[PDB]
Amino acid sequence: MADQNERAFQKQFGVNLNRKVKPGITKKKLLRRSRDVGLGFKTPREAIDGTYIDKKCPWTGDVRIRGRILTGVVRKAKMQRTIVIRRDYLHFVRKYSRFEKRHRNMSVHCSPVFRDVEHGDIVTIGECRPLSKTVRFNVLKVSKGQGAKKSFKKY
Amino acid sequence: MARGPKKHLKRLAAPKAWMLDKLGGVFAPRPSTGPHKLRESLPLLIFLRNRLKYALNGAEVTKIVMQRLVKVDGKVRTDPTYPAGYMDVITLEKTGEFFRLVYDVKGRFVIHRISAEEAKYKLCKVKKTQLGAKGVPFLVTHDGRTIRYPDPLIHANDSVQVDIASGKITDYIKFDSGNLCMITGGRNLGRVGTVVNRERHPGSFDIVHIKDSQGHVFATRLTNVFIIGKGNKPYISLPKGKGVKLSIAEERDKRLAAKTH
Amino acid sequence: GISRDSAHKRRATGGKRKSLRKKRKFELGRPAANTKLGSGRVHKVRTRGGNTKLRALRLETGNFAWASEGVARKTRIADVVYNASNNELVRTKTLVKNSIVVIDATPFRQWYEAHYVLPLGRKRNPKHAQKEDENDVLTKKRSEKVMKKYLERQKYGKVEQALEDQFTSGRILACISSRPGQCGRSDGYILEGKELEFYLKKIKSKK
RNA sequence: AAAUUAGAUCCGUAACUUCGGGAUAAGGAUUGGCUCUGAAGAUUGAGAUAGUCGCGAUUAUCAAUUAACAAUCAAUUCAGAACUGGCACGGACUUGGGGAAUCCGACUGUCUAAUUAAAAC
RNA sequence: AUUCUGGUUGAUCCUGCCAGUAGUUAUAUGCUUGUCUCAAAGAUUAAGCCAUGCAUGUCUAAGUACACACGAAUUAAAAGUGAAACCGCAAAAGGCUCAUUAUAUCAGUUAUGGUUCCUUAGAUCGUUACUUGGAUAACUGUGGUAAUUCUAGAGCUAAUACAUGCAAUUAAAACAUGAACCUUAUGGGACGUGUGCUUUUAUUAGGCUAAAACCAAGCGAUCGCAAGAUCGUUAUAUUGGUUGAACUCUAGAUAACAUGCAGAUCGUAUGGUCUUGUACCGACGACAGAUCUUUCAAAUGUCUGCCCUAUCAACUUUUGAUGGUAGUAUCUAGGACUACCAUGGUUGCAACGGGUAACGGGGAAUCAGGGUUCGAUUCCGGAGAGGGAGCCUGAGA
RNA sequence: UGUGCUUCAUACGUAUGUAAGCGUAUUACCGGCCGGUACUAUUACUUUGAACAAAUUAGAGUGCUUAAAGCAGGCUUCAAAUGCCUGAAUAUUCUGUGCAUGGGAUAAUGAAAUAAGACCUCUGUUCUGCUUUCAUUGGUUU
RNA sequence: UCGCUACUACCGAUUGAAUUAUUUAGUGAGGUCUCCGGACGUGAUCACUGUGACGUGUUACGGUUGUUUCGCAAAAGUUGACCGAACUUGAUUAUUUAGAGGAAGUAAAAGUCGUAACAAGGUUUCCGUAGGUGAACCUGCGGAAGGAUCAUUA
Repeated sequence: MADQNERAFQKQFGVNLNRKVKPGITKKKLLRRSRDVGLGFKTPREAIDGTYIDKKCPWTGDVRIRGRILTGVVRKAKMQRTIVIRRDYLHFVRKYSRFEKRHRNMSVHCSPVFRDVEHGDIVTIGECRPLSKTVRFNVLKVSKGQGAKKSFKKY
Repeated sequence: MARGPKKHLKRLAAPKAWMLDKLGGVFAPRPSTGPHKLRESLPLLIFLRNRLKYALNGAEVTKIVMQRLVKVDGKVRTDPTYPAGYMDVITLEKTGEFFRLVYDVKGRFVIHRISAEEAKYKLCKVKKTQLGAKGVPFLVTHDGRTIRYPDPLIHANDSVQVDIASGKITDYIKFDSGNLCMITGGRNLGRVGTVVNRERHPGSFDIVHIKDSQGHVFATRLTNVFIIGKGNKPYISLPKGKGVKLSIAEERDKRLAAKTH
Repeated sequence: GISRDSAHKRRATGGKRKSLRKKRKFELGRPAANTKLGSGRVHKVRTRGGNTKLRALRLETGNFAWASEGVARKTRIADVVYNASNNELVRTKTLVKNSIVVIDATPFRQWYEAHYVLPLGRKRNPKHAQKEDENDVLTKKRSEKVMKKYLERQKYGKVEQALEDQFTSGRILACISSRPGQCGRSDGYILEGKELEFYLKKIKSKK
């Protein structure tokens, strides 16, 4: 993302940039571990060589997925590491036996491990602790991945 | 906590798995926070006046339990409303009674007078194996009897028989696809054995498939599943005949219609 | 009192939620600490159920830890140089969490050449023209008890250039890592490798 | 007649209306001194790597700078905070009272030098 | 117990409404009433005010008992009843009501690994007089103001109230530091020191597929006369852990930390042992103990679901609105609050505003079905005690 | 990818309504046809479930004398008699959301275009990595 | 149309009147927290005084002493913040209400005036639009048949 452009030192908690004192001799010089949330979600390679920290990321921060896993299509992606999704469904009414179409918007935290998140890509989200005032969900898998029609161009 | 914690509980709000009548009082026994939860309890005003009919008022129960004649799980338990849930061996050596609270197939419990030799141990399942209690290991039981220093092959989802004089393990029955089981908590209550297959849903709420001796395959959550031995292994005495998954009309045909009188 | 949850505070559409539950105790807030560098005060506040935390207005001393050692030597706290939350908190010398702070640099150096007897970082050699006479009362080797352990090191004793220059001045840059309004103390670690080079670029290049 | 208001910054502003207005409507808040803090510019940027000859003088370069690149230098304005006294602070001076209507003339303009400046022209 | 009749015309067939029709735990009211079983009942208007009376107090052989108030007999054991008073606990449940409240409450679902917790049960309790300090009620005694409510001054005295305080806290063992140790190595020591838990910070391991080519110590082992040279066996990436996982999580070690806390308590029996000599030990319960695990809960958050209104189309954001970031604050997440950046966020799938004679839901009334109307009302949940605000003690307001 | 044939299990030469055999391979191993076992384009719909308060409601059973109710009671029996016997159902509801499982008709989206198409040319050109052994422990490195 | 008798609802000077909640500014009771503060009530030392004891050099016990050292807490009162009732003012809503005059509607047929329409209603009617007129109505322009023509005129 941006490399320490805040007033504080944006640092990963509990990791150490230290070499002098260590029991044994065990270096291997890749010092940040990643969580794997392991719910079917292969963690990306950029959560291993990740220069971002993101204290609200579920792989490299102190949030962990629990509760509902939902899906949604992106509509706007303009906030700082935060998107909003569209979640389209139907509400059946029984004095007509027809469907009534509704939707909701969810303020969703977008981890910086997902480069190039656009609307309208499909996104699988998952519930967390209250992250900021309306956010309660992290992205877990943006379901476009490749460009199946937008990275396509003939010749 | 919000001006709590609600010391009362009403009749027609206590469960009808204890078969309380709608008239007979405004209130309900309200068990005093023991090992078992409230909706999985039988307070000792129920077991003495309503069931055994040793009393006839509510005052004639504190004139029983305060004389230390009652004995829940070897200890005395002079609490007049002790919860005393699943498989709590109420071992009355006077006047030689030796019950055990095992649950009936109709969703309810049933009075089951057991043998006095196997009364002095009971079977209980484990919930969380963890470190920290002395010295490193301990596990918690379904009633919550934390017992230290267990076998390192007892994981969760298994049961161990606890002697009532000690607090020590003697045998473990672990969760394989050959072990007969028992259900407590859902619509499938009281039905006994045997396991087929468990569907592990990662995060969360695994369900498991259970096949009765009639071939009656069904399913319930893994939370409700106790375990009481291997295939055709009753490791405790069970009550009336196993919870066969009777039909609805067959109980109206077994003894209600086919009735000698 | 001060309240902490959203009885007020209009919703995500822009709309005014009205009334919401007259005022409840369990969502209270408290007036802050603003722990200055005055020596030695603590008030303790009775908190939610039965407990107590230490509201340590006016602290002066802290259990600071050189993280690259596995050491934690208590010092006193000298100066509050930099802070990312405000500059009202630097100027009034208030200690909260991670204020960049200046401590003592002495109870680490005596601990340093206790286990790492190699003399660095060295001061002006006009003072160092004679010793009293340290290099033998350091180790003396005994021929041979416990003490050859001080020479299979020297692999550890090359603390970086931007830290040993900050030891010769006898005051070092640290960082608070406790909650002085809550934990009752102002402890912390010290800047070594790149937490240093960020927070020191923040000072002398801004001026 | 006299008093009241008055600078500036900020907020807020009705009936009507030729939609331009009315309007500085009305109505309120702020304002000194002293110590700092923030923001808004310019100009060269800054060049890393043999040694001939004896590092020294004749002596190299595509680009990447970069995310405060580093010093110099330049004016002045605007926001913020802490402390601080007889609330005296636009401390003199410079400097609008406002509003609800009726009549006449639309407006700016012109007039009886020396009694009428208007609704007259 | 899926039905319709009268009324527009001089008569007709229609559209059409009016009028009939029946039910209503649905209110009032009118007239009359011999039983009897159940029984709703100041909700509607005024959540408008209120005479009087009561609705919260509590003792075991087991915290403290100096009452002749009553028991007995020179035994301190009175172990009796125990009034009072102290201390402990409870008084935050219930009970009443429906003003407020329109995604708010509520209902279901799911979460808390984002927290907290009296009690209850279960497990757990070594790193200088060991048996103590003072001071108050009850009680006595003299008082005050219109005024009983209120309370002062003095003399007494307790504890499981308040306060201090373990010589086995006891080290070997463990293990750093020195130490009378002294050797070509997966090598050895007397002793002096130190090592409660808890909080805080910091570090390091953190749940894990297989071998050699070659090599310094050549120790195990081999060869070269040897200086030694080529090799090599295992105990050595040795902690639960969701069986979704850098759970900062319960465990552990390291380097510290400050500051507290740490069993000077009680009834019934006593004999093993008598020298009746503080040499010799049961069963019980507790103002109480501390950590972990439970449990009665809570409080937040997830995903859906609410009435009328466009003669309400754009709202939010100075004064938090949407996000980032560091903080503070709280039991904890979080614009909850602050400071600095970013300019977001909701919207014809009805946002925002308004109305409500709106507490929500279970449920109730009525029909063949589809449904309409109601739910102040005994059950769960929310809410409040003339109107607002504040707050103490308490695990909990 | 709709079925056809070959059939056989199965209502009466006829009827497959359970299934098996050809349309080149409706998922690879071991076990004694049978289990562990590797692998699941998607959503709506639908099957059966799970899961969850009671009262109400539906209503099972029952002579409170009946009844609305009630959750009791009944029997051996006029008894003596821990002397027995069984109760105290099952459901609409808490309609939908959400979860598990079967189905794949219907209805949308999805894919391979001068190929950032597939298996393959499994080439080693490139990889990533780290626990087993270099006695212990360090270097040379496959 | 007009006239008498009623009834409802409008418009309207008064920049009317009364509420109702919601807030901008202003003041402001209390309280939490905080900066100090230090009544009284101890600790405790400084000396000691009453005596004895040792070698009067030093100490033991008493004086709620003398009076300096040193604390320990702690009431009143206070400084600053923060929650904030409350009243005063302004605006904003959301209802209700008094009003000279003005003007529509309904009931009321039995009043006056004329006859607009329905019969080729005696000028066919209706519509849109303008103007005019005591009143129904009239007239222009355009339209329609719901017309009095479904039309016969190589």
